[PDB]
Amino acid sequence: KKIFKPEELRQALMPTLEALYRQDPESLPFRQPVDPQLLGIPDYFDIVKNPMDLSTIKRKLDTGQYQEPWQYVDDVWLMFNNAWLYNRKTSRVYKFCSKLAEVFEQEIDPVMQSLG
Ligand SMILES: CCC(=O)N1CCOc2c(cc(-c3ccc(OC)c(OC)c3)cc2OC[C@@H]2CCCN(C)C2)C1
Repeated sequence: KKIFKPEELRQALMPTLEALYRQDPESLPFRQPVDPQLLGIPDYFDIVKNPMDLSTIKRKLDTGQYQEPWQYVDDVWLMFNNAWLYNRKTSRVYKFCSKLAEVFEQEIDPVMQSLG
């Protein structure tokens, strides 16, 4: 307690996710799960033990898998930290991740205040 209904969390938090999706080209590496099979990077899951991406976060909101808002924030940051862990600092993915984190920080704060 506080108790959050899945519908309130979705209503309040989805705009913050949409803000990330709206970033182009910066969201593009983040819209679906990393496929180490396709990209030929079999070490990806050795390095990244808990993968996360926007599609997965959107599904969790959509299907009521978050009980409290910090679980959502933690997944967003997991996505960021996975990308900064794995990718070189000159890479598109890395630079795009840094942009997404700037955008997210701005959106998430007033939302998290309201939700309490
Ligand atoms: C969070 C994503 C991630 O950490 N990856 C794990 C790392 O692999 C990649 C990955 C994605 C991209 C990438 C880039 C640009 C895109 O649109 C503009 C895009 O759209 C789908 C994807 C690039 C990746 O790597 C591209 C090459 C792969 C071969 C080595 N080289 C250094 C980078 C996946």
